Amino acid sequence: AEIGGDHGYNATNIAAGQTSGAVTQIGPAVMGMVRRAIPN
Amino acid sequence: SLFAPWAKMDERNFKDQEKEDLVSITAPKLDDGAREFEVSSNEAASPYNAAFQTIFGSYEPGMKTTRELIDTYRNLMNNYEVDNAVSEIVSDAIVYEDDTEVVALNLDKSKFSPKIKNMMLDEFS
Repeated sequence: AEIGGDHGYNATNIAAGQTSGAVTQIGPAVMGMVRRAIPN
Repeated sequence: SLFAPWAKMDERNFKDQEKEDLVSITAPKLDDGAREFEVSSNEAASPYNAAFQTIFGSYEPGMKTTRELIDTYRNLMNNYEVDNAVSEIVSDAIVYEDDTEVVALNLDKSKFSPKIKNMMLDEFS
């Protein structure tokens, strides 16, 4: 009755792909990035 | 947006290249041409940082290369026995005579139809 368990909403752990279940992840699927823009 | 109607085709052309399989090329597709500007795609993560450095990096020389050369070329041409070279070349290159031909389109290869040839010739004129 293996589960993937879950994360604690603790970014520290999430960032490492760490869950409470049978498996862990590689990391949290990076979604790209946002840089602040330059003014006119 | 003054040339937006032109841009419509240019955007298409660019996209046709994006949709093309001319990939896995280490070499630039640059034979003889324009100043090279390089950015990532990456959902436009930083084209603007590169653009500003490129713009001001270009501002530094201030196109002095082109600027000095054109001014130089003119200053050269402005001299005696220099214009003669230029003018003779131009004269030999572009020839006019009494009621004669000038550069002209010559459709001597297979064409879709004579009608198109006529259309092209009218456009050339």
